[PDB]
Formats: sequence, structure tokens, C-alpha cells
Amino acid sequence: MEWEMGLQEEFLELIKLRKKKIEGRLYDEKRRQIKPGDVISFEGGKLKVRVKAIRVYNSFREMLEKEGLENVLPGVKSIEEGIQVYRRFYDEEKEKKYGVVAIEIEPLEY
Repeated sequence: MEWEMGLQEEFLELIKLRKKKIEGRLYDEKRRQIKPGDVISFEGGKLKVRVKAIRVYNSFREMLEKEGLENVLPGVKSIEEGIQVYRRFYDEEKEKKYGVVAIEIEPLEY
């Protein structure tokens, strides 16, 4: 039971910053399989993270508003800007389909 992924180094560090914040991401198929009790290797083993718990919300707004914008998207200009990031990446239909699930990740690498 191991998950593997890849993302820009800059994005990796973000995860390290999410160790005290949170990480959003519309629930998907792969995510559905992702449960709080494993590890996710990024870029092979550049950034290792282990699911802590899964959550579900109404939308990014409620997530950034409830969970926290900066507690989800570090660097975001604003809540509105954040949603845009999720909109460009995540489709609105899919999102409206399920919603949003703040997957709490914690890199145990450092």
C-alpha cells in the first residue's frame, strides 16, 4: 500500500508547509483510494507524505474560509484567487459533482 506522485519542487516544499496547515483537492478516484494510513512518495522519493485524515466540505470557499486559505494554498493572493487556482486545475463540474475534500498531509521527511 504505497502511493506515488510527482510535482514541481516548489510545490513539494508547499507540502512541507502544509504540515502545519492543510491541503485541498477535490475528491477523485485515486483520492478515494487514498486513506489515512499510508505514505505518498513524490518524484520517486523527493517528498514523502503520510495521510493523516480525510475531510469533506461544501467547496473551496468553505474550505479556505473554514480550514483556511493560507492554511491550504500558501502564497495565494486571496480566497477568490485560490478558488481560481482550483478552478483552472480542477473542473467546476467535477467539483460541483462531489465537492471538496481537505486531505491533511504530513511529510515525515524533515
